[PDB]
Amino acid sequence: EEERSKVDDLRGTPMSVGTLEEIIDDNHAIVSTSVGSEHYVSILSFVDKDLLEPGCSVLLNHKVHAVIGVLMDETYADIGGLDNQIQEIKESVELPLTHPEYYEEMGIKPPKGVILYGPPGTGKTLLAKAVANQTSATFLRVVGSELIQKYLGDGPKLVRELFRVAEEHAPSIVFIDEIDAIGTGEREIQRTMLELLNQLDGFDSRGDVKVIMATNRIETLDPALIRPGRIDRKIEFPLPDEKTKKRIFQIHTSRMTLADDVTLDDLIMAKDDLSGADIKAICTEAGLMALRERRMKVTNEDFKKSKENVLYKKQEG
Amino acid sequence: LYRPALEELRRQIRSSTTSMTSVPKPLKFLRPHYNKRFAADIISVLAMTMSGERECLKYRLVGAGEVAKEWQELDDAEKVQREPLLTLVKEIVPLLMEIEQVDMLEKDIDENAYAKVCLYLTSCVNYVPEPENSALLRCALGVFRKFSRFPEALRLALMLNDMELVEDIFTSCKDVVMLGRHGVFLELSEDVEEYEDLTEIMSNVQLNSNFLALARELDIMEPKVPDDIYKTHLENNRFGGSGSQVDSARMNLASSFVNGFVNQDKLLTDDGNKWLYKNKDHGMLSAAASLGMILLWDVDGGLTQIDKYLYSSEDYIKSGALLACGIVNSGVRNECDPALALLSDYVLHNSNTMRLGSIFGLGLAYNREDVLTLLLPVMGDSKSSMEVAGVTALACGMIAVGSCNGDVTSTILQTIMEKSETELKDTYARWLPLGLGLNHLGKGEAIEAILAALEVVSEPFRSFANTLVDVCAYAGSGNVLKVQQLLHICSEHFDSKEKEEDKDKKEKKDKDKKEAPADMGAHQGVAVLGIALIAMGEEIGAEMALRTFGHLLRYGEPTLRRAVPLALALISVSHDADPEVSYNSIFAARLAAMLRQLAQYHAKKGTLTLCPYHSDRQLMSQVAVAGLLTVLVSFL
Repeated sequence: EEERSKVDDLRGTPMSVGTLEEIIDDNHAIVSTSVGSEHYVSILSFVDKDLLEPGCSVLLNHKVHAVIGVLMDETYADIGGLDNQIQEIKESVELPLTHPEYYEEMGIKPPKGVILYGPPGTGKTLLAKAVANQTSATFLRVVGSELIQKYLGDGPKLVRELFRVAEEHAPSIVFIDEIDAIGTGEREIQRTMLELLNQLDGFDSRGDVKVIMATNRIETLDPALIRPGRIDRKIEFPLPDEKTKKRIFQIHTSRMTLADDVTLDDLIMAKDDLSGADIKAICTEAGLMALRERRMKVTNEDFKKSKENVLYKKQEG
Repeated sequence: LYRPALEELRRQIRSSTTSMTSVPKPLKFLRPHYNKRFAADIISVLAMTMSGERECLKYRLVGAGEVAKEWQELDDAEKVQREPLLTLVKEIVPLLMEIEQVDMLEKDIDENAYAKVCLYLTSCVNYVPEPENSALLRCALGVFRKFSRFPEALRLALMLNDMELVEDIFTSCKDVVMLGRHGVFLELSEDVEEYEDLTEIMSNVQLNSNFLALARELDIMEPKVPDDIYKTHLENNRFGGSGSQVDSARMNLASSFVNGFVNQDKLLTDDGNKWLYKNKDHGMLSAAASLGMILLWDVDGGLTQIDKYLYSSEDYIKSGALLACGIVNSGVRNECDPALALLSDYVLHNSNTMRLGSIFGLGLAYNREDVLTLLLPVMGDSKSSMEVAGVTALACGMIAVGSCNGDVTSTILQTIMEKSETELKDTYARWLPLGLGLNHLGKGEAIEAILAALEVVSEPFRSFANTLVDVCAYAGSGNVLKVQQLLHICSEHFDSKEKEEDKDKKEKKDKDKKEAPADMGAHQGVAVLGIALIAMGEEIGAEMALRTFGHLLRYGEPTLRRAVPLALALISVSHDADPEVSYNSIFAARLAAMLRQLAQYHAKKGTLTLCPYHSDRQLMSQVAVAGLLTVLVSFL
């Protein structure tokens, strides 16, 4: 107890938060800060030195900087209209690490994955395509570079943390949805996306985890992101032409209680066009708003009456 | 004049707004008189909750005919409404349930049987206590005896262990004629009691000679032994490789596990000679018993394959050869005399190791008394060798598993008095309670736990025997007092009754495996982390279990690194060899290597599957137990 509560002098008042650069096999690591102060001291307890993955933020002191510790910081067979494309992504990204009798004899291992896109986007159809991996795999989906741009300009180090947790979580499939890097400071997006491309290509890795890139348009990817970004396979999403809307709305009506009195065409094509997002919203507020009337049946005027909220929402402002 | 109308209106408004006891009184005094909407309103929900609170208040308050007439009127009324699950699950707690079910089970077979027996059997083994489950077994014996779907009545024979049920299902399964399959799970479902009682009443009549033909021996495996050679094909790269990376005089023991539990092909079995000679003494027992473990078929071939090792020049070759004779069969019992007759040596001779293999393999073959009278000078001998009383207590225990409310006779009284005779070699106080608890198995209302709490209460050796009787005395019921008592006594200073008493969790709540994972691993008592590590079990091995093996797999002590591959390979029988490559990354001592390869071969309430590992929980000892490590019978 005394030996555990005696190192409090180092972690006491003279304590700071620095950024370690690398660890040397000579048991003295190198740290840094805003001005880049490099101090090497023999390591102490409470550290792992193996899973630490040097190059992150660590704990420093006002002392000689002896390291006292560290501080860390709807299935594939439900939707219709794209069964060939969903068995294409199923058969394509469910090939590695699953069904190995036809994966190791070929000996190809293209560690790149497919790149999805869709004019509707919204993550509903793309997530419905990427849901094939949720069957038998660890849930891991890095949805876009939103956390890259909403945080301080730390660079691709967060991509290195997601890549090290994806390396410690090899039986997974890294899925990326709503890529808004260049479609939406600004000069750092090109270097963190070029380092995302370099580290994504497998600069110091092999066929461990698959990467599926999904966005709103295939033309948003720069020409640099083509040859080292797409080497496995590309897809093509056609317009829903009320058939993907018919199947998605059929799934939405497979659980709720409603007759054929509700007109389909004007509601799946109410404002301009929409597959599942706001019709899923009016199905949610249709079950809740229909539940307000203490009736499970969907009234012909309450469904369109709740639809007036979404129709008026995106048109007023 | 028409006061039932005013009582009906009074119970209508009092039942309409709120009341807890005043609702059914106008109905029990009203004498109800005088499929519709109103009938469903005042009968279905108002008489469902009405009769529910009347049966609850009159069932918990007093313990008349009014509640019987109202409860049978609800029985017929809900037989017209035809909602079995909700109405039945509400009228469970008010035999009344027997006459109710046989009063309802006329036309609906799959609804009341599948639904009522599914959710009421699951909730009956989870929450309902035993004395009502006995009514489930008797009334289910009735409605399932008069109806079809025999195998669920065979499950009623697994829970009842009655010979009239298997006799009636043999004359009823014989009157209505697969054969070999129902013999397979017939013998798998029956325990030690009703297969010898079955072989004695069927030794009496059997009416076709096919019950003594089928349900004696070799016919649970005669449908599976040839098919497994035909429908499956194993490669030689495991014999050459797994038989090639062996060295250091312990991976050769792992190669005795290769030969013993490698199975189609018999190449490594006859790969020259001197393999058994190069091995150690306990590896000569394991290697001598390997040919017995690979020959659970072809008795005539087993005799001509083990006869070469019989009466050989070495003691462990013939003793392990008698162990092989005990493993090859379980209904032949013809190899008894050549080993049973020579047992009388009593000090150090060959009959002590031939007593290990012959009493152990004979216990696997067997509840005959004569063998126990022959084992009386064995338990009274008390040799310095532990495995003598080890396989003796485990042998007579496996003979006595599933007895009628147990027994406190001079067998366990004799091994308790002779257990407390000398207070040396505590391993006796660690394996004798195993056989004791095996004799305690099969009880339904026995007071043997309190009797042991009266006589056995002593220093923590026989008190550890007492908590072992507490382990085997809690096979499972609705007794959550043992769960709060488990959490209360879980913090005991004694670091072994935590291991066994807390290790009982994988057996008590074995069926409802959703509650087995808990916060036991978050403590600092790494022994409790081993308790959860064993508490994973042998199930399908979902992602949560392997998630627990991801943290339990990485440890420095050889007891946890040695204890992880056993459950890691028993619970899982690009995802099979990958954790083994993880073991290759962790290691590259010898214990975790022999246990990680032995886990490679491991990967590739029946007492036969609950006894060998619960007795195997004492591996943290010398290599003497390693001669018994490979001959476990829990492996199908």
